Amino acid sequence: CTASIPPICHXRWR
Repeated sequence: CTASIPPICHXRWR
């Protein structure tokens, strides 16, 4: 996933 706050993902990703 992304190092954001909150994080940004598309389901299942680093």
